[PDB]
Amino acid sequence: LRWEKTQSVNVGLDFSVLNQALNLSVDYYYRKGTDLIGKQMLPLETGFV
Amino acid sequence: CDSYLDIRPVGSVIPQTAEEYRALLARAYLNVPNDRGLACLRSDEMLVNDNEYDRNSYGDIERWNDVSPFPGTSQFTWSNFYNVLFIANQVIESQKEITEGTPEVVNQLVGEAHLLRAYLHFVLVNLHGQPYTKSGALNSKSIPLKLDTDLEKTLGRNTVEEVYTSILSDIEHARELINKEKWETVFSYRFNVLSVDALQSRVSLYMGAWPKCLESAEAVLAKKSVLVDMNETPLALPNHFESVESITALEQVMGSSVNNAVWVPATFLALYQEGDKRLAAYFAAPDENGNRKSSKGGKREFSCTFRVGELYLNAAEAAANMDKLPHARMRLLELMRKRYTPEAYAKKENAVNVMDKNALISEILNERARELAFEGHRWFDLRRTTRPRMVKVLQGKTYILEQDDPRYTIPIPRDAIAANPGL
Repeated sequence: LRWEKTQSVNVGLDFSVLNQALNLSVDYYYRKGTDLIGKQMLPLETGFV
Repeated sequence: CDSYLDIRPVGSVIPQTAEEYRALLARAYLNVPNDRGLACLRSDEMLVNDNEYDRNSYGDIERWNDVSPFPGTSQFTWSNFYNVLFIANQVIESQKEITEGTPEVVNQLVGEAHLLRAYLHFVLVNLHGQPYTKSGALNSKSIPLKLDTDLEKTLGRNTVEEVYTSILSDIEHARELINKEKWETVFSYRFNVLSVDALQSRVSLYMGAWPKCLESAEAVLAKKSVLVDMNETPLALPNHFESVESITALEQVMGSSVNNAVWVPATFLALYQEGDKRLAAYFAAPDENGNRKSSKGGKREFSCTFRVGELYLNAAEAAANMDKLPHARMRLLELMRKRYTPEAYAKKENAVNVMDKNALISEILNERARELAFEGHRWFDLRRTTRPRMVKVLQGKTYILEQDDPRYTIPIPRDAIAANPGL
């Protein structure tokens, strides 16, 4: 038993023009979470269904 | 701040004490599958009833209808085997984590777990694996070996040689750990010191290692040899757990349903001689076709995994298989003396003394069939020795199981394959 992995990437842009007259901040992210804890139908070779 | 990461939750029972691990192992002992009787259903010693609601369950097992069984046919309990194996492996893995128990008690707990694992793998590989003595079977994948408590792993089938190597290794592990010579009668299902030797003798008999089989049978026979003299008591069953013959009263081979749904065919009963106490003690009075219901099982008090009667025959067969006919004829005729009337025992003694090794081996096998009837010792003893062709006439049809049939091995149950496709 362990924690649940989340492999994430993030690409972001920070822009600011005309003495902060207009600031933009974009962030595209992708987070793939694995090893999530949940009920699984196990093979019967372990002691449990 | 915090302390060490040693905190136990307080909502359930987490086994830590030797008492709690013994409770867990007792629960494991409870669920030992009664699949040896279901396997012997495929032999010549059982006959399902001619009525419905009982043919649908055991008929396809009786007729070796592996390829297209009835949807409602009785299934082999693949899940219970590996549940008991999981608990055995948990007890094995928690050796140094068992508290509040003396070294001897913990050592015996771990030895009992080792022997339970070896016994479960043995019966499983004899159910769903090719016989060890069969040529070309030592490298055939039979069953997966449950040697840990892992949950995120898919087990693959091991070859018969690997399974038997594991069984022998666990027998050796249990030999140096079990330290209880005798258990209480109520607690007699637990493995004793003699249980290791009895299991070793059976494993070596099934493997074909006659010297080790005879050595183990003689080792257990030096301490427990007293049989049930049924000429004195014509109604005493050695299968009973109260008997002095019992060594481990663990497995109730015949369940209530299986016992209630089978007869004993007259063809099998013809193997008994005229004067034989087993003929009347084991079974009931004949019927229209001569079929008898068996009073040797079906209820929990007829629980027996090992006993002296089986070890006498093990020693006899091992001696007869290495040109030791004196020894075989000595160990044999010591069982018939306790099972036959004095009038027929003299004829039996003369007959035994006037055979060579092959006829003596056949007689020993017939004595095994008679003595261990309805004790889960027929299908496997058929697989061990000769794999003989068997003809069975049922419902007006005939079913023929050829010699060295591929149907001598029961296929892995459908639920096991559904959960684990690579099986």
